[PDB]
Amino acid sequence: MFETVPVWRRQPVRVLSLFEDIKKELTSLGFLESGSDPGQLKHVVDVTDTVRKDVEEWGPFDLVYGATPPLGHTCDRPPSWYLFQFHRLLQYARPKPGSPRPFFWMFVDNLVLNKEDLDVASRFLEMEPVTIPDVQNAVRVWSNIPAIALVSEEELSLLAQNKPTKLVKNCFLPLREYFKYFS
Amino acid sequence: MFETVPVWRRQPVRVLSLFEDIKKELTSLGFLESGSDPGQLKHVVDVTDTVRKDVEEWGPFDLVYGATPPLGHTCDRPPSWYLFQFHRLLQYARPKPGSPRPFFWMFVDNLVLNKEDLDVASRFLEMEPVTIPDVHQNAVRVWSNIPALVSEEELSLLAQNKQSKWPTKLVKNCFLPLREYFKYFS
Amino acid sequence: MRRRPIRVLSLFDGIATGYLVLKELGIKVGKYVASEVCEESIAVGTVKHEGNIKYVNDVRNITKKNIEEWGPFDLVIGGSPCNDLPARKGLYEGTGRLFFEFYHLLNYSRPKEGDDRPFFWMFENVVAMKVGDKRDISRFLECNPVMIDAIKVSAAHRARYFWGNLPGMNRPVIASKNDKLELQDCLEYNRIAKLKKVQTITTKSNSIKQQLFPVVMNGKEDVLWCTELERIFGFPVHYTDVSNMGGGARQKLLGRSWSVPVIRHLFAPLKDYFACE
Amino acid sequence: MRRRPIRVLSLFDGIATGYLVLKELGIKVGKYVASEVCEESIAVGTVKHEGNIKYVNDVRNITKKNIEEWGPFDLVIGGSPCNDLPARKGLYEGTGRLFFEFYHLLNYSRPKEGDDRPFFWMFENVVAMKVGDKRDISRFLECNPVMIDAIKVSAAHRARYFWGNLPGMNRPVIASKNDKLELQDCLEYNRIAKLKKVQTITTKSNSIKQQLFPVVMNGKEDVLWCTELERIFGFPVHYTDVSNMGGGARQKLLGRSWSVPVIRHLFAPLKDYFACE
Ligand SMILES: Nc1ncnc2c1ncn2[C@@H]1O[C@H](CSCC[C@H](N)C(=O)O)[C@@H](O)[C@H]1O
Ligand SMILES: Nc1ncnc2c1ncn2[C@@H]1O[C@H](CSCC[C@H](N)C(=O)O)[C@@H](O)[C@H]1O
Repeated sequence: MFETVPVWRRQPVRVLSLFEDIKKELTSLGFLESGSDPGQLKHVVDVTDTVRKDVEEWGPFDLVYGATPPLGHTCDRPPSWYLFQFHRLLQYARPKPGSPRPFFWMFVDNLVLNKEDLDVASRFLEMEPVTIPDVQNAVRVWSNIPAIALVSEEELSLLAQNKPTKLVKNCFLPLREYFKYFS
Repeated sequence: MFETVPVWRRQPVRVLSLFEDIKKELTSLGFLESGSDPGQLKHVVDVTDTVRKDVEEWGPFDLVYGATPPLGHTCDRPPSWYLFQFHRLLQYARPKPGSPRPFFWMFVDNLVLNKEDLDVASRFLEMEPVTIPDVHQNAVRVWSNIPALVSEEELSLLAQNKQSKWPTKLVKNCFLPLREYFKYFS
Repeated sequence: MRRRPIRVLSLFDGIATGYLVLKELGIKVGKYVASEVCEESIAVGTVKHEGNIKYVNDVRNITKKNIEEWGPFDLVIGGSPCNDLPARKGLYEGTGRLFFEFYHLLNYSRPKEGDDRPFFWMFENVVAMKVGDKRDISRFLECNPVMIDAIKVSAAHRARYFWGNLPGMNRPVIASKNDKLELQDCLEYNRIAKLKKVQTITTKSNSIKQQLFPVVMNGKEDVLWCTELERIFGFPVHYTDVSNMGGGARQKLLGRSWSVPVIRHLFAPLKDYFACE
Repeated sequence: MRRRPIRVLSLFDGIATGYLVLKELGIKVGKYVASEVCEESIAVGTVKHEGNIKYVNDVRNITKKNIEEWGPFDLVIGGSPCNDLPARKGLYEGTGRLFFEFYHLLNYSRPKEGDDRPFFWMFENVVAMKVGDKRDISRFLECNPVMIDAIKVSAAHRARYFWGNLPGMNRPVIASKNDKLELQDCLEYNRIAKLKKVQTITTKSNSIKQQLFPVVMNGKEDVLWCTELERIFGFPVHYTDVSNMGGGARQKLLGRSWSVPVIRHLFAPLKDYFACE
């Protein structure tokens, strides 16, 4: 658990958004600033050929974000590929142990992972997910960000049979105590 | 194989007849006489507890005879028991190698032995049998060292039919070449 | 005056227990003629003894001239099949009638009168047997059997009758320093024996469970293993690891085999009549 | 300062080829933690190594704290299943996705930046594999594989990819004086090898016949035997004579095992980093 930083020492956050982009979506909370085209968000999709030196040259970073594709888009890649590549690039992006500083990660899932995929993700990310609903859409979130109701699983199960950054931005709130608040 | 003996030196034969007796049957050819206390023929049917020293105490023998029961007789003993016991007592009755004297043996079968029993008997007796038939029907198989055309299907169907006694008539003439070796009573 | 290697005729040789015993005793073996029809047993003998065993086939195809040519023989051992000695066909039908073949060949291998050269013979059978069959076997072999149970030298019950003229067949059976006398000495690592001795092991798999499974491994019941049966019967481990045989085939071969320490007890006096290493 | 015994974490350990190679090289093994599911393989390892192997069952139930307390580890070896790398599910579905677990645990066993202690690792897979899968494996392991075929040191084709940081993984493979290089060297007595090398032996029984049966015995064609496969792969004879396993089960175990001489070649430089005997 990290200590909170005084407001005058807070800095412009640097974020690594894998797969899904939240650029303007994250500006909507004040973490990025409009005008800086050489901004503080790096976005990549085809991470198959990205080496650790690639991530190190794009860094440093303070947040690493990964997301599954939206539910309904027939995936060209298997659902677990996103989780595994997120884990790889996250370990590439973690700070060295001899320089501890605030560092956060988040992987969100749009109900594309099944039970075994959920278990693999919970094993690699070392925590059980947290579900966020909508009264209908929902997401799962693994993150080391300290989050602030009650839904059963069959609702999600039957909702998936039928055929979303609104539920994600609320998780980014407790990060304000660590970085600048633009706008 | 032996040499024929001059007629004045021929002796009263001594025979060992197992299972089936040929005593009165063998007197008819002159090998035995009515007035004999030992009778020269030793007959015994149950040989299960016969030891070698028993056969030795029964005097030397010159012929050993064994026969299967008649065909129309329900066998209480297995058919091969007679063959094996005959072989055993015959080896008991053979003279020692240091005394080469005339000695003969004969085993006859009344079609009680099947094919595997026939092969076992031919293996132990070191020769293939010979079949003696009866025209107007019976038959016998013979293994013997005495220097004495019908197909097998005839005997097969005959044996299957003849279930529902012992023909010494067919074996009698086999003992003829033994006349040149022993006395011929009147 | 000086002895020579022993020449052996083994009828119903099985997995060549006789040759193994003679070699383990240090006796030089000049010839070992084995009659056996099971291809798995022949393979076991061939591989484990590197072709030192002249294999002939069915015992009933051995001729008098065969005994004359392959001979002379110093030892004549035999172990008749015991599956016919509920549908038992006795000594005179089925495979029991193979016994006489032994008898037959035995008298073919016996030296003549005056040929006072050393000649030993032995025939093994099971105790579970009609007393009439035992009577007739004693009749044909002209002697009476000694009963020996393998439990005094091995970790299993195996009472068998032995006819023969071997020296000291009636002497008391004493165990050796290396005899694995209890089941625990015959098991592999991480396996515990419920008992100290096991019941008579036959070819069928229902004679392992005592029907309680004999072994405990990781707290679970388990049957014996091939190497474990090999140790129980006194054979070297992996003796039947031949011909892609599983547990069933190797158990079938070992369940009718001889107890190696028993045959060693019976064959030990032969060291004073033939050449040794 | 002083050489200490090596501590090994083996994932998808199989029949403990790694422990066998380390012991045969003379290296002292202080701890050997093995993750393995197949009960027959665990039985083979347990019996053949007398409980020196700490088995921890499924790889996916190993926790970060497990790596912390079972450790520290000097060597981390792994051999993922290759039945998914026609119904193949690739690297990401089926049992290919187990590879990442290795990767995962590997990063858990690596020493920190400040820790400069010796730490070696190795991962094996099959060459027959999607080039994209090979790409992703090289990505996650941050290195490229060496390709080694067992044919240069054994009597069989077995081309496998090896990722790792062992010393001299790319050095040339030279055969030893004891390497049975031809099929005839691996056969039992009275058996003749039709060929000098055999095709890649997988788990199925259709990879023995070359489909011409590899062996001739008594003039008849015949497949290979368990001890023959053991000699082909470099294992000691009767290494898989465990748990009443027949030819099929032992062939299944040996067809996915490592080639012992190849692993010896890879592990030989480790003698200059840990205590030996
Ligand atoms: N007709 C026959 N001719 C030769 N061998 C035979 C036979 N019938 C059965 N056998 C063999 O005789 C064996 C008897 S089991 C006894 C084997 C041996 N005494 C041992 O201790 O290992 C069987 O394995 C069987 O294969
Ligand atoms: N989920 C899992 N967890 C642990 N082991 C597993 C596993 N899935 C498969 N395995 C084991 O991994 C092995 C891969 S075959 C390779 C075995 C080993 N490399 C050797 O050389 O012998 C298989 O034998 C299988 O039993």
